Amino acid sequence: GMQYEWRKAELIGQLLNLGVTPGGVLLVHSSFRSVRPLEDGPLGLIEALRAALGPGGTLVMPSWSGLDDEPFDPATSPVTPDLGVVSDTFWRLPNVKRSAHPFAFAAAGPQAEQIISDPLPLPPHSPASPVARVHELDGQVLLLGVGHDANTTLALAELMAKVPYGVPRHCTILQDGKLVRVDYLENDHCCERFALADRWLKEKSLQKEGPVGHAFARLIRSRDIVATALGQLGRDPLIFLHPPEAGCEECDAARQSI
Ligand SMILES: CN[C@@H]1[C@@H](O[C@H]2O[C@H](CO)[C@@H](N)[C@H](O)[C@H]2O)O[C@H]2C[C@@H](N)[C@@H](O[C@H]3[C@H](O)[C@@H](O)[C@H](N)C[C@@H]3N)O[C@@H]2[C@@H]1O
Ligand SMILES: [Zn+2]
Repeated sequence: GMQYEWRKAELIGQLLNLGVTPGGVLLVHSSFRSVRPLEDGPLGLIEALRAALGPGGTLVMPSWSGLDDEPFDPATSPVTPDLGVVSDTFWRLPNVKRSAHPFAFAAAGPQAEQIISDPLPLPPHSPASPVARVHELDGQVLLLGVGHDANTTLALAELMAKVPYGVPRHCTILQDGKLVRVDYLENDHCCERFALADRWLKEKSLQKEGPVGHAFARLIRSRDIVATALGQLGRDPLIFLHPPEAGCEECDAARQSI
């Protein structure tokens, strides 16, 4: 309609009033469809995110390609479309370091290469993943117009709880001039039941909520996400799986994989 185009200074306040603190590590997942309109477009969001964190802060965003038969290059490989414009734009700006593997992240800040310097992580969200370095650095996770279905650290908690299901997934890189398929076993599914973490985090007062632009925003500490999901996965490791009653083809495949 005739909606308010948020300026940079107000976005900073919105970020500060949400819990974003300067000097920290902030991993954000965004759906710009819910943020818009902004006065400066998707760049205006990125500019505010780094303006609130300050120079001593480090902004981290997903930056993987999502393609399994195409090799990855941090200089050209576009972000998968499901990650949004903000993700696809952030890694192209000056001084934004990027991982050199298909499941790459993008980071900018004094701790950037502390986060993205690992080689190909198998599984994609293992320890020694960018998402695990955010955990190790006590970073924050900012859900930006997206639910916990996009919360990547939730998958890190799965492997940290030694979850039984492992489904065969693959990617490809360039080894000495030629392709090669790299087969691994990932712990993915529909990820719909990741929304269960909303009640888990909220009941423990671990999740900050509020507006960032027009989007609904969820801010949770990375270590608080892992810890919360650990205790819940320690109660039932299959709690993120759809029951066979629901007839979810994705989860039923993970279930059959012990
Ligand atoms: C094509 N690569 C992948 C595909 O694997 C494929 O495997 C077979 C061959 O390889 C194909 N025949 C089959 O069509 C397809 O299933 O499975 C899906 C599973 C879905 N949860 C999501 O994963 C998530 C990732 O697992 C997660 O690491 C990341 N955060 C983002 C994605 N949402 O996107 C991937 C991606 O689309
Ligand atoms: Zn499912």
